[PDB]
Amino acid sequence: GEFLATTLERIEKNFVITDPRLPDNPIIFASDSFLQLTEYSREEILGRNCRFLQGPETDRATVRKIRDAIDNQTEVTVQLINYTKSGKKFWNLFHLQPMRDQKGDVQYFIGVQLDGTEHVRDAAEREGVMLIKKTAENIDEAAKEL
Ligand SMILES: Cc1cc2nc3c(=O)[nH]c(=O)nc-3n(C[C@H](O)[C@H](O)[C@H](O)COP(=O)(O)O)c2cc1C
Repeated sequence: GEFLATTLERIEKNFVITDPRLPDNPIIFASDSFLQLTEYSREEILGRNCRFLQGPETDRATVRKIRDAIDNQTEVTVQLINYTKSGKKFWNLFHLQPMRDQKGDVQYFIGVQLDGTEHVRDAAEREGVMLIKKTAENIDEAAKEL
């Protein structure tokens, strides 16, 4: 009910945008597709760090890769198990990248999720990474003047 989707959030891809200037680098935008994937309402996740997607089978070494990328303000692509609101597991081929302003300073982080039933390799991995990187570039363009 609360927090009607902006045009940005109706882009037909799973993504979130966080603002590292708020304590705990919380979600400020979340696509309709992301909400369908994860089963949360937008009001339930705005202002929260994305770590709520993690659960018991999530590989914590992989989460550390993401933590390190955020702290060093660089991109990363990983695969990890995430959980919906109701506890359904999915593999997440995940890409993070910072969005920089006109002075090169990081203003937001963009995260793109490609959900699947399995850890992917070879062609499926390559095509997945192609898709989430292109999507991240599209969101970078969309978010530039937010
Ligand atoms: C833009 C953005 C999107 C993120 N999306 C996911 C996600 O899809 N799945 C996930 O497990 N973590 C995601 N994270 C990572 C967590 O929010 C967090 O950075 C990670 O758990 C490491 O920090 P922590 O050790 O304090 O939990 C995302 C982070 C950011 C900045």
